[PDB]
Amino acid sequence: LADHAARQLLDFSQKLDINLLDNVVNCLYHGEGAQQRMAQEVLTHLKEHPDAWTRVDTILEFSQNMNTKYYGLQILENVIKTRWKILPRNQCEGIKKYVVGLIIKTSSDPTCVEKEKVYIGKLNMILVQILKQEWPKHWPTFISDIVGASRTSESLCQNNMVILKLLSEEVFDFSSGQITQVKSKHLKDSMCNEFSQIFQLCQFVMENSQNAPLVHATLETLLRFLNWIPLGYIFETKLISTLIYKFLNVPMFRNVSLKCLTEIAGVSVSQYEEQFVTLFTLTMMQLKQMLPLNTNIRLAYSNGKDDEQNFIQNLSLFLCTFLKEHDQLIEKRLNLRETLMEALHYMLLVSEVEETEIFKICLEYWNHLAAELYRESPFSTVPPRRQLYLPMLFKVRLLMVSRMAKPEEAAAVENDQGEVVREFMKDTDSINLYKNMRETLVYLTHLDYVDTERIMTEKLHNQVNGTEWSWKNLNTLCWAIGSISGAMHEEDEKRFLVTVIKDLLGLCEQKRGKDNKAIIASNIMYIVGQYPRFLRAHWKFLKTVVNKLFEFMHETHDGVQDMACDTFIKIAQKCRRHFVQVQVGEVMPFIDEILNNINTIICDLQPQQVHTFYEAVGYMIGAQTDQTVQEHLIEKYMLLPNQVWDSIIQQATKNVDILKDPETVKQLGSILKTNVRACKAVGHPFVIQLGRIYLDMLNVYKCLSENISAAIQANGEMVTKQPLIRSMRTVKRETLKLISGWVSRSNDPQMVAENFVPPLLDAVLIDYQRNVPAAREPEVLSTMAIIVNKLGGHITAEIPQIFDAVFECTLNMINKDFEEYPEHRTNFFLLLQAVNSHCFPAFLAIPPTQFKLVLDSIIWAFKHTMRNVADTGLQILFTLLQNVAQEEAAAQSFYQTYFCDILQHIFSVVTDTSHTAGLTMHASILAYMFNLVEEGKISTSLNPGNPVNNQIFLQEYVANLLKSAFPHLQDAQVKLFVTGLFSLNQDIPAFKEHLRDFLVQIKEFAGEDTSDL
Amino acid sequence: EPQVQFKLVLVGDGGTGKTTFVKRHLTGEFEKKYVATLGVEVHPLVFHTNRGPIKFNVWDTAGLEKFGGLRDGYYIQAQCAIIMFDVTSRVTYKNVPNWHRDLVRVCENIPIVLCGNKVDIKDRKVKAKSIVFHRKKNLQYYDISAKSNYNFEKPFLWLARKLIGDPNLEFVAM
Ligand SMILES: Nc1nc2c(ncn2[C@@H]2O[C@H](COP(=O)(O)OP(=O)(O)OP(=O)(O)O)[C@@H](O)[C@H]2O)c(=O)[nH]1
Ligand SMILES: [Mg+2]
Repeated sequence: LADHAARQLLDFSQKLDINLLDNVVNCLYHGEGAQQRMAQEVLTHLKEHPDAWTRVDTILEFSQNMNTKYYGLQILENVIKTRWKILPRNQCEGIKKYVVGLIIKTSSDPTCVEKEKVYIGKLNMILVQILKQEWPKHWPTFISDIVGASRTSESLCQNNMVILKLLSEEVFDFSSGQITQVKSKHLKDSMCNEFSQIFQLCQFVMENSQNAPLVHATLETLLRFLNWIPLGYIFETKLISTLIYKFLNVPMFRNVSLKCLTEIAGVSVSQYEEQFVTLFTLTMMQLKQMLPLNTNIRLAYSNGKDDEQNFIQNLSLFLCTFLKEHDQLIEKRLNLRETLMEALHYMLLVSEVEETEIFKICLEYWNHLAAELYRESPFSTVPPRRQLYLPMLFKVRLLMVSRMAKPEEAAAVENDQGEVVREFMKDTDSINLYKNMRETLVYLTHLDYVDTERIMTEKLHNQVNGTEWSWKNLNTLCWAIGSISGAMHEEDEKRFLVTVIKDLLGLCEQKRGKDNKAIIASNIMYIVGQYPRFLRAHWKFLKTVVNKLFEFMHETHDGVQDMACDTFIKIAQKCRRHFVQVQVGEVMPFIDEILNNINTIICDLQPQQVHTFYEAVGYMIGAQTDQTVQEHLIEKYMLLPNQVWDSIIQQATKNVDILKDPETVKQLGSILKTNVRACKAVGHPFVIQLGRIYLDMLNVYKCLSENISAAIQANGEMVTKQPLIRSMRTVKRETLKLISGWVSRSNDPQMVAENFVPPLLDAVLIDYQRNVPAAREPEVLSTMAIIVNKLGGHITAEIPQIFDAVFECTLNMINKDFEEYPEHRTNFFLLLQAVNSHCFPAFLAIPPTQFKLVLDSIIWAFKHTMRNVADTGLQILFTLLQNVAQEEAAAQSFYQTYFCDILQHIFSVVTDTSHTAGLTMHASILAYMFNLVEEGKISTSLNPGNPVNNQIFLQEYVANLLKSAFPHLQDAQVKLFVTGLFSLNQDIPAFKEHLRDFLVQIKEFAGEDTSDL
Repeated sequence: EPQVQFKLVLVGDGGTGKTTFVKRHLTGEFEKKYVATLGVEVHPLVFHTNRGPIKFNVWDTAGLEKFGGLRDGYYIQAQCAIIMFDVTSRVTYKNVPNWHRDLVRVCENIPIVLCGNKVDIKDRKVKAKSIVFHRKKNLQYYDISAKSNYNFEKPFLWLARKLIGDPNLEFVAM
């Protein structure tokens, strides 16, 4: 229990206290807090000790529990994995005989086979590790032996099946990053070479054994071989027929068999047409037995035990795999039509199961079928393939309409200041599900417009008569009705839309309650939102719609206001040109009417809703071609925010202290949000508005920044969580979003530079510098980043002043550890990357010592374990190397000063197991640098090995570096690896793999030998 | 309403968000820093459900190799598992079969959820149409965000349903 008591296990001069090892191991699985951590610490040190394996016998002989014993095994596995090649041959043979020994015994004990099967598993793994290290050369009779023992004894056979699965796995499935390419190849070839003997044993057991557990293991092992074995074994034996007749229809073998049949089904080859046909035919015949075609599979799944649910999943996998790969095979054969329709039947039934994962699998098939029929022909209301499917295509259309997923996904999210904002998710699983469903329904709609409309007409009628009425149902149908927008001809769709709208309006009438009207109107809004093309042709409808949306912005029933705003932005972008030209029958363009009435339209909206409203109008204003007109639109557009703004500025000149008033500050934040959304929609032209507020906005930013700093000086970051502080950070952040938002969208760089950049220095940059560390706004670094990427040349002259404000004081926050100020690390490197990409001369203008601080910080970035930081750092370094090379003048003194130094730092991160996500970039950087030397660097990398040519000097230096850091590496390993950095400098994938081989070798000890080939 | 407790093992490459996810469930805070978990930290998570309380002992394991500790040894006696990856890093999804391998070789028949974390981020690198590993391994898959609160409770809900044996279990507040 006391640390110094548990450390007793590490003495190695005393005999092992088995009782103590049991307590520690017990503390590991059952202890809490600090005592469990101590166990974890002691047991890790013990497992890693060079001499721990000596006591493994003791552990397995005297340990009372299986936990301890399993731990014993962990120690033995580590020794084989790390130091098998430096153990004396005599200890190896002893370990072999001890492990097969222990395997024979435990898998011969029936209690053991029942209860301690995890332990058995681990022993099997031990053996496999031995095989991975020396199987073919130092154990040539292994396979014959395993086969012979297997035919000698049933208990050996059962376990030996597990060993072979594990071996197959390790060699064919998990070899990358664990074993070198040459050894990996050797292992595969050696397994290919002896497979027939193994296959024969599996065939023998399958054809003759009456041992259920043994048969099951055999099938689990076959399932792993199917991944790699030559096709001959799969398709030119009786394997398929055996699986189907013998196993598929036996409950306890049903899942393994089907999974095997699925792997066979996925093979795509022209050679085995007949056997694919038989696989389908025969499988269908068995499925008709175990799962009659009139089963309710939805209920079966709902009610089924675990392996019934599995079974139905595997069935959708088998049918989906088989038909995606081989449907034409069944299509061409007339006497198989009924079996093909039966397979479609099953897919439809399995399609009813209420589990997303299964539905997705079925959907993958429906999507394939629809795609194929539409590739065959895309015309409506007859070509040959479509002909076969026409009896049931209505059922797929019906399935799509009935189960259509939600098309957009809105969430409530807290930001860094404690506001809950309404966001929409992008590219999620459930959104991708929607898109696949749309595509399926859209393809099937093109094949028959009438059928789709028929189905929709009917679902709608059953809303109206209350038969199928619910919020959920009506939603589904409306989602569906929206999904097929664009699939009909314009004439058909006009007629279609009109019917749909009339019928839903009728149902709005019929249904009473605010709740119901909100649901129905939301659906109507959604649908018309999805049909801009109709809105564009019928101005009178578009005007009614927009006005109706303006009415809805005053209904505070939950959801109505969001829907009106959401629909209004959809329509504003899709139809913007309609708001700015004078429509037929109209006095002014609609935008004028809208702008003159903003004050009444938004009077009841929530602030977030206001922001979305302004964005929508932004797009309309954006679409006005004439510049002088657009300016007057913007002036008027911004009028209400400008009033509150001006008023608050006036009070602020009067007394800086209202800038501490909760309400004033909320309001500034809300006004700035509006400016950001308006700029997002309007783009460059918003310059007129940005300019009006610029200097006042920077001055409030500066006061608030000082207030925040002072508050943190006085009462720390606890004061930071406070509400008022939060809403002041809002203002700073929106100020920065607004500057960066406009700049990004500007297209007059000379202007931005002379006009907007200069005032940032005293208000933002020097303000950041003077801010207390915990008060410095990380978004400052991101805004500069965005600014530098947009201006490039235009801002190169100002880098010196920017970095004097931010480069050093930031570095100092992030250079004590790798963890603190995460957003500062991320944004600071993005700024550096901007300067290095777009203003490279600024780096040349600075003195060597200053440039040294810059490289040091680049190097510091790619040593991060925050992958984003490290990846940007690696890209910066790559971009810098390429830049340096542009001018022969500085290039060669850069090489002379820094080349070798950079190499060492790259090597320290390539050879660390924590940085493997950087491999591609490590490879690119290393390959480029090695290639640079092997083609010519004028100045000697070593100042006085005047003789050694850079290439010879590099080979000796890098080799020496590596021998130094990894002393257990053999000379031939280092040489072969260094040579490869030159050979493979043209092939980054091969260079990449060369590094990965190296990482394998540095984690093990070899002795006076090598994997040659 | 008796107190059932389950050993839940949480595995995945480093930086995926294993620790951030547990901390948000434990305290409601979102940790922005990446502080690698050394070895394993076990954190009790109590959910209240419409059929009484359920406690998961989350064994939050280390994803970097250098900090692995006892690795697969932590998995002994686990009753369920979550495998995490980061949808902004292809390497993490590629290494998911490796986490799955080590896990089932120690606990063969346990409910396992696979989660793709960080779906809040705009530049998604592991596309939803790519994530298929769980199908043949009979796993649940949920797209999740420790930061946006997207599908935040879904992994525990599924495991709880599968462990209690009640498909209709729901989580309740207090
Ligand atoms: N954007 C975003 N970032 C996230 C999310 N979840 C976590 N992160 C961030 O990603 C990092 C994940 O860190 P950890 O949770 O410590 O990493 P881990 O997976 O536990 O890693 P190890 O303990 O090293 O195995 C942290 O910086 C988090 O702030 C998420 O949903 N979205
Ligand atoms: Mg962690």
